[PDB]
Amino acid sequence: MNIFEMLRIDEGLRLKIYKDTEGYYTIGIGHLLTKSPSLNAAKSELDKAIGRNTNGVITKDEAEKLFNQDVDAAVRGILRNAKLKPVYDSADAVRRAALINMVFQMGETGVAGFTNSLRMLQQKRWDEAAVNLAKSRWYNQTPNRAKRVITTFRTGTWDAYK
Ligand SMILES: [Cl-]
Ligand SMILES: [Cl-]
Repeated sequence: MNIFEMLRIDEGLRLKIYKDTEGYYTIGIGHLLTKSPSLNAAKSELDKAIGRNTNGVITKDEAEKLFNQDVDAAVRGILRNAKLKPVYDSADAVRRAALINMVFQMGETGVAGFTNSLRMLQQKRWDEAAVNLAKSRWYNQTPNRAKRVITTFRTGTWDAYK
């Protein structure tokens, strides 16, 4: 199992513009287009990301291509973050994956927010972290996804996703 297959599971794959759990215009494998309410704003951003006149519809390959960039960007965004980086370097491979997932979902910023959870992960206090991670709007809005991610942090294995 790796980050890609993990995020593909959590994010899905949709070839036509859609609105995410949050109501955001999305496409492909969890690619957020805009938080704007405008559909047009959406298709514009899409056209811009793809480099062609889409009419809100993309190919498989195109989704996978936005997918690689966005995983790249999430990683980059961890290794660039004074707060994240230390946690990520402290962790084992599986748990690095779980961190990336969160960062792909919620943004670097979003995650850098979890001060206490982070310190917890850094310390390798798995059970505690998991209960702190759980007291969050993230958990209460996307509980099954969240549970997947927290289990992964707890266990350091891919069970949740098998
Ligand atoms: Cl882009
Ligand atoms: Cl969920």
